[PDB]
Amino acid sequence: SRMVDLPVIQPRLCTHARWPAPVYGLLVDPSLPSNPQWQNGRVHVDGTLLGTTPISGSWVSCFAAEAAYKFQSGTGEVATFTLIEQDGSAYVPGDRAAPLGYPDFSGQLEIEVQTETTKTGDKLKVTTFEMILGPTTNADQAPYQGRVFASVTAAASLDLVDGRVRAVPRSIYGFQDTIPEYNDGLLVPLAPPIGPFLPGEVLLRFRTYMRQIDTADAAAEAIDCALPQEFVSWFASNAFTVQSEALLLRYRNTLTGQLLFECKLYNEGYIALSYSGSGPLTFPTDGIFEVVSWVPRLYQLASV
Amino acid sequence: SRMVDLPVIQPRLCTHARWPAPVYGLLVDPSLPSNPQWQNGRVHVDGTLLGTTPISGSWVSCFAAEAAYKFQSGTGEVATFTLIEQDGSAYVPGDRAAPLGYPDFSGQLEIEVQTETTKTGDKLKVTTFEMILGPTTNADQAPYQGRVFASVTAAASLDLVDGRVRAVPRSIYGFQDTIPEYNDGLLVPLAPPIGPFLPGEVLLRFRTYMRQIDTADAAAEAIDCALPQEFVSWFASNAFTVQSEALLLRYRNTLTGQLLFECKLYNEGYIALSYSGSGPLTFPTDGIFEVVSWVPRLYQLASV
Amino acid sequence: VQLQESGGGLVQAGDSLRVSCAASGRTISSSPMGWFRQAPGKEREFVAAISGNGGNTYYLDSVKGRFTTSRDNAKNTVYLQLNNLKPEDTAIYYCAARSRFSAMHLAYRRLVDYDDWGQGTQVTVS
Amino acid sequence: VQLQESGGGLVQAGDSLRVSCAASGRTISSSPMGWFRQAPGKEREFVAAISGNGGNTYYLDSVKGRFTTSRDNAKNTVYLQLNNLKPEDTAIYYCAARSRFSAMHLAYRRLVDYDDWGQGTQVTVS
Ligand SMILES: [Mg+2]
Ligand SMILES: [Mg+2]
Ligand SMILES: [Mg+2]
Repeated sequence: SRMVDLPVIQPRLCTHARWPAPVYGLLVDPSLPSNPQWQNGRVHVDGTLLGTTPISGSWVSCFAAEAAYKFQSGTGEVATFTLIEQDGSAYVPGDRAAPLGYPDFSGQLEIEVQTETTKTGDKLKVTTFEMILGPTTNADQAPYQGRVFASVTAAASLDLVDGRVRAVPRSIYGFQDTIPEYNDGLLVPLAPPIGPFLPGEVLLRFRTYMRQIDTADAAAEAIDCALPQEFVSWFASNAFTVQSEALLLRYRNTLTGQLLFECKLYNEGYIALSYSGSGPLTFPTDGIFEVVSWVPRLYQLASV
Repeated sequence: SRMVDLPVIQPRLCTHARWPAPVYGLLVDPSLPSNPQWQNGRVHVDGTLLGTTPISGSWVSCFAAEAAYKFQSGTGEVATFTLIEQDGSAYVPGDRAAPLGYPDFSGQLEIEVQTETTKTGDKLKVTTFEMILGPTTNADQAPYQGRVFASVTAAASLDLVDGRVRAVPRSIYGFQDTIPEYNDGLLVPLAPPIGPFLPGEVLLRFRTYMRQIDTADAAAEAIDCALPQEFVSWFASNAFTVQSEALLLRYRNTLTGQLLFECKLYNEGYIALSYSGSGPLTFPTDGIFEVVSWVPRLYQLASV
Repeated sequence: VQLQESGGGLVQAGDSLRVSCAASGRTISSSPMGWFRQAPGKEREFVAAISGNGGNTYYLDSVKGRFTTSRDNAKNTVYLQLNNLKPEDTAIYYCAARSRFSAMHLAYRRLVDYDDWGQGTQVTVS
Repeated sequence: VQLQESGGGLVQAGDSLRVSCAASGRTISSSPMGWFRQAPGKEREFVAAISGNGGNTYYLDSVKGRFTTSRDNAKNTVYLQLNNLKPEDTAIYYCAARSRFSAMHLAYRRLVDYDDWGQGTQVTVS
């Protein structure tokens, strides 16, 4: 290939890799879990996709399924989702946790799907369901097996026709950044924890905020990813030749050429800064990442 | 720059540039006008963005605003949106129709925003509003001027706090592929109609389907765009040197290299095929576009 | 706006009737207008609509080619012509106006889409 | 499935009360449980919840450091210990159980989140 390069895009103009929304923040925070096991936004510099990582940002935190609906006095309308891949291809249990882009976090999701009724003078509308993700549930969710359950409170049957859906996320309630219930409490094939890092290195976080149900606290719900979706599709798209363990990048003010920080993009798809401190440090989101050179795994960065 | 290339992504794995959903269809249809005035998914091969086209797929058919809420008896809750750009930068009425990624089609949109109530026991939830797009309205929509309105029927005040939103699309009702009311009945600066074409050339269409409200008809609501978002972001990210008026592309089977069709990507960012058939012709979505060479504008394609 | 229907009546299958929906108090010249019919004991269902700008109409499949609606702005009145009537058209026919925010090309199809209702007029088909 | 509350009564500000919620017909050892309070003529408000797995609780700001809830799985019973009581605490106290699909870490904080309800027990603070 040509030498590894990066798409010339400011982080604030990019797409988040774990929740379908803009990238809003750029930071390090050594008080957060150091080596998260995120399954979306996971790619090697050579283009190899890891976990449930999709190419299209539109697949992120979504699923597609053949839906079967029934009404149950006491629960209301229950949906059985037989999962398919979001391009409409058959999903087969394999070397990953779930269909590509399946949510890789926990809590209770409101989802939206196209619904069809055989009620009079109604036919097509969009219906919101509750979908329990994890970390554990009483619903026996098994997206690894191709089956998940959703429900909405209903006084009567909604008289829904069985058919194809694509579930898109409306809100999160009780968000926790731990992998969901992929296989009803059993293990599944996962992308390894992000890392390793040199002593003194910390993960660079691309941050967005998730539409939220919260009765008391107006604080926006943060979610981080290792790389914006544009970088994921770039590596996927290019299949670069990789030499060393790491690439040294400089993050720069385009308009002044000020160096904000240097960082290491490890081949395994995550960025490290040398940061000695305890609490969060945020960075401007209007800089550009420039590839300087290949460097050893053991290369010590200039601290930020 | 290097010679123009394309990201090696199958169309079925790409993101639509006018509705935030997968690309599902690749086709020509001479029964549709070949000169649509789409404002999103418009880019030159040299990376110059046209119309309201954003780099991030996540911005497509969305808007960001400072939201103000009032209760009106006989109407319900009324939202007044003061538009900003989706990265939170100031929106300045200028050389385009609206903020980046604003919807470029007509009908009635269900939108979803994070709302915050003063109601005791409650704080954050997601509220669905009804938003008229066009083609004409009785409600003076002017996203060009930085101001748009939505509303939802409500028995009583929802007691919502004024705050920053990002409106995301839930469904379309009475979709029409014509530009919305950008400026209360008045013209705005628009990307030009797609074209021109050689005699026997027709527009290549990347197709998705929009979540729908409809009362009788179950048929999916189609929306076309000139390029997938990944090709938009590629051209923006690369700023290529352009040598000719057009590039010859071959769309090929990935396994056999079998030619499926050759086409011209005009450097103004739309793809033509030579096709004289009466009705729609659909193509496989698992092929790869390969850049063959620069060709003059007058280059006559082999018919499909 | 106030909506006063008249017309309707009793005819045999294959005969035709008229329902007139005369508006007073306000103009309907830019109002999306709808027609729904209700056989007492059954639910109210969509028949026909005309968009605010008067340029789009939509019909229930089972009545297309049989019923038409047009608005006369001068007379401030919307008309339903029921041609080639069948017993299954037997119902009270209601006109409705939408007064809220409107996409003016859109033939609004749903009960929840309308604001003001006529008293209805009875059509009986033998 | 059936929730029976006892405890509570009339006390002065600063006193303690013990509300018990005894379940029968089925175990609550894996059920998300909530506490609500209602002064007749005001809306039922959230006080406290325990997650299905018993590992996460959450309290109304105004009762943080005064009220504590726990589940005794063996006795199939949830408790609310009301210390440093104030006039504002005067209410009927309700336990509630969630029996629908649940994330087991989530302390459910909304009235619409719950399925089964006790009869309530009155707490009056003089
Ligand atoms: Mg289980
Ligand atoms: Mg919160
Ligand atoms: Mg339709």
